[PDB]
Amino acid sequence: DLDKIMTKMKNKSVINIDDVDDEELLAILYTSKQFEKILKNNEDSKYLENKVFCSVFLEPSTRTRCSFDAAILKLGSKVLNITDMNSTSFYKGETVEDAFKILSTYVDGIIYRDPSKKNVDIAVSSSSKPIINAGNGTGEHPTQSLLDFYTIHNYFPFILDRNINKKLNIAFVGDLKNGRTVHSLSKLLSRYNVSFNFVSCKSLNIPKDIVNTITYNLKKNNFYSDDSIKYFDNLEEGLEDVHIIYMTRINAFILSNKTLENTRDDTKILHPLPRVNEIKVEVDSNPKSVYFTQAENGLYVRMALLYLIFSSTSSSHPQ
Amino acid sequence: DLDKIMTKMKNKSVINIDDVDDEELLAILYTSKQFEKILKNNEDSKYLENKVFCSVFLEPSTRTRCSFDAAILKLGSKVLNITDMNSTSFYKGETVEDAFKILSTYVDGIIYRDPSKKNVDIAVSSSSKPIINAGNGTGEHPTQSLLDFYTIHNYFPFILDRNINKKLNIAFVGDLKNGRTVHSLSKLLSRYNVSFNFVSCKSLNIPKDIVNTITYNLKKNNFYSDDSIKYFDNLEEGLEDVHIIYMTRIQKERFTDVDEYNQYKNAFILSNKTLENTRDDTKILHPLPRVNEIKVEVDSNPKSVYFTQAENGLYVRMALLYLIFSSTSSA
Amino acid sequence: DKIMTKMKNKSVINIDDVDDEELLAILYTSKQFEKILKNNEDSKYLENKVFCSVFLEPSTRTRCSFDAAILKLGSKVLNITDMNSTSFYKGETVEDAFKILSTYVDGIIYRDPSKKNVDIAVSSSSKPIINAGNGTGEHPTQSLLDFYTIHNYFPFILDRNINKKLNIAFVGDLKNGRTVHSLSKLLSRYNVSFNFVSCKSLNIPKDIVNTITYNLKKNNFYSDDSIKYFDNLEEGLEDVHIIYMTRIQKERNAFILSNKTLENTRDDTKILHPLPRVNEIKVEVDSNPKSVYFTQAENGLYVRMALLYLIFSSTSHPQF
Ligand SMILES: CC(C)(C)OC(=O)Nc1sc(-c2ccccc2)cc1C(=O)NCCO
Repeated sequence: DLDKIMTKMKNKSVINIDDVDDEELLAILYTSKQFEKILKNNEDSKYLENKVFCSVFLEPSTRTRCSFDAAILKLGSKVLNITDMNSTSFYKGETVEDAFKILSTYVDGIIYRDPSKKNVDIAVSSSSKPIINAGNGTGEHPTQSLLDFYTIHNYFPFILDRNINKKLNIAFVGDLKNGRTVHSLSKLLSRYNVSFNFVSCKSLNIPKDIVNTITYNLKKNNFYSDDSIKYFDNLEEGLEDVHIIYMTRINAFILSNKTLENTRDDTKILHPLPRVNEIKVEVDSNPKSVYFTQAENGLYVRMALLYLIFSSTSSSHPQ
Repeated sequence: DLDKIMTKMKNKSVINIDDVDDEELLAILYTSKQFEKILKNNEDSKYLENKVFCSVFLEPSTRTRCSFDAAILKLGSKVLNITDMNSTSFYKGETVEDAFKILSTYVDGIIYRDPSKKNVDIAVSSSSKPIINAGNGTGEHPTQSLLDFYTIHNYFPFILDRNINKKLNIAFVGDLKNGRTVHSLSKLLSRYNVSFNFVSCKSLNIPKDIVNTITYNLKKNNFYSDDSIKYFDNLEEGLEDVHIIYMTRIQKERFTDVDEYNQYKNAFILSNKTLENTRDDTKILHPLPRVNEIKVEVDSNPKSVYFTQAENGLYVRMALLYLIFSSTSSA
Repeated sequence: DKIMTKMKNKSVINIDDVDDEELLAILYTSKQFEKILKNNEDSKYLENKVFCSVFLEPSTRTRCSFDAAILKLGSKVLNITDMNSTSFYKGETVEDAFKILSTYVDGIIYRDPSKKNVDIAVSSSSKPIINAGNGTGEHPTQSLLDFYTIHNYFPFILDRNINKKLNIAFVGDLKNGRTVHSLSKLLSRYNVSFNFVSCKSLNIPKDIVNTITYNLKKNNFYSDDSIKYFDNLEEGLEDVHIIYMTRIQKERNAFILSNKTLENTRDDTKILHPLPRVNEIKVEVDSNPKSVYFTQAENGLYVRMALLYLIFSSTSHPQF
């Protein structure tokens, strides 16, 4: 019931993927799809005009910031930017609480990226306007989790069915210790009938805190077993019967056409990007690779999220 | 008569607060109030669409620039920004006169902030388009003066009456030497029936050039007396029978070194304790940011309005853009 | 409308990417925008588009020019700015960066001192790119607005009439002035004669004289009065319809234009300069009705709007 769920999402801050429930995730995935088709058919997309937002990027994060700016502009709204700056030069004197209390009186909402853990939680306390977390230094990056999930759902829409018979399996590969992109998606995936293969070098294993959240969430839905989670130190074994391969950022695990010879027919490769050697150019040509569609889907998910939070009357729903 | 006054203000450059006369101040205050209500009642605010402005900020001044950006965008216009730059890296050796002659052919108006005194005066000579000064070195910051005045007028609308019997008293507290925010507002307030209490440390007293402008302006309106201006070095006396307390910034970079800053940054800290012996109706202003001047405890105190003040900048900057750039007689 | 259909989704990198018919559409459209704007008419002929402006060197005048064009057409733009090749491309391939960026937006305005980077950007981008300047000297929009200016005062450059020939003096640093090279290339397609005025070790490169010579021959306009070389203004500024003065960049004077040095030029001569100036042209000359370097800079808005409109329209033509 889009309209029940829209009323509930109106003026919601999105900081953590756990701020988004079952019903909300469904509206986001249904709305993101409507924006994918509207844009792909070159139709009018101005479903959120008359908003003025502030984008605050206190670390270099060009790809994410351009993603949000494009979302806002394609919806027909305007944005004022703070950019190419850091915590100390932005907040010259000033308490984060004063800066957000004032900033939030000029605009309808704020997109905030800040390496500081604390600063985003203060910004939410202090802001009279909704804030969307664009990434901080606890690894909260909800929009990346949501667009990772949207990608996977398009190839395997039975993840949403919670079907004891239809289980999805995924390999996370590379640096699982620091890959906060893995942690955030794991958290979201484990809400569903999903199995995990953690492929790493020893001193970059998945943290225990994360194994525990997966284990807790799989048990809540009666999908936990001894084949819920498995750990490999090599691709050959690790890439076995997996519907998704998700490669992390920063040798041990370079994806090549050779190393994809014994994967499922239907397997799809994700990567939050940028890459460096993790995935060889040769793989871009391989029909299993979808990391570029994934990045593209960021636009449709960020538009859907802005639409669902900031729409006023909302009557003329996306079609 | 907003129609007569709007025709007169169309294409006006606003550089100093003395560019703004009686009638114009009234239009600005009346228009700013209309934008306060429009925004507070979630109505359409796109009263100035199809304009394209350049915002040129050649010093870090993020809060003022965001204020102007929001004003322009909420009016339904567009803006190209120059930002995170300084005079020499922008001009790369080109005359300010050539740069503004060219820039002003691409856009409808320019918002200009530059620490250089001279640069803004030249920009106005050379520009074929109206300029709003968003702050320069000489202390001219007309939009801060206008939003300071708008705030005060909302709580004490009899400043506008020039009634011999209804007089407003204001304490400016802190750094009155370098607080160019005090000098600009003093200049505007003294046009009216106002009395001043300058509260400072000795080596941060108000300059005499400013006392003389106040004195001259109060005489012109037959409001001068020897209780027009009083000087205190302490809050107890200084905050006595005053309708407004205006607290200034303490800016470390106006001080020979760190040691001079600290010996003055905590001379006058406003607390709930130090507001015991003020009028019931007194209101606290601060152009912000604060650092210690005002204890968080005071934010909860109904006398504090420094956050409303900051908020009012959006309404005053929208009003001023609308009055200068709109092509038509409407509201 | 024939020419617009053909230009739709074109990348413009080099002035040689623009042909006879395309140059005519650009000149006709740029004039439509000049009149619309000068008469304060609605100019929103390209709404609902979203561009990315990527400027990986400080180039304020050109960047603001394109941003103003995009906004006056009624479209939106997200800016990357005050960044320099290595800090953008944190360590990422130019090909990945453009493959992704081009999925968010309708078109990209790209300035980058790297030669290579712009060519990679065009290979990788699923969207049209307009080159706003690179470090081979390609700057098509500057050539287009230089040509538009000249055409306004001497519209017989377009006629290719053996009897109506235009003569132009390029003055200053002809070696490095890649603004001269780009315009020379475009002018020589027409019935034009060239006077290169310089100090010896800043003469025009031979590669450029050869392109002029080739293009004049192709149209049967070449002769031994096609190109002439002076080391002084007196001779060099002889019977020339256009004087184009160059920048002198001290990272790499002899010819100051004054009212004195313009006394024995044609009555109809017009002075261009891509700007900024320093001493090349005395402020006294601004008052002289021959000077048009400020109209030239102004015409950048009309030409950049025309070019955006001709490429990005997907759809009542621009009228007065
Ligand atoms: C209100 C008044 C003080 C009169 O004007 C401004 O808004 N101008 C200024 S300058 C400034 C500042 C802060 C610390 C160190 C140096 C300069 C604060 C702001 C500002 O706008 N924000 C700067 C945020 O980085």
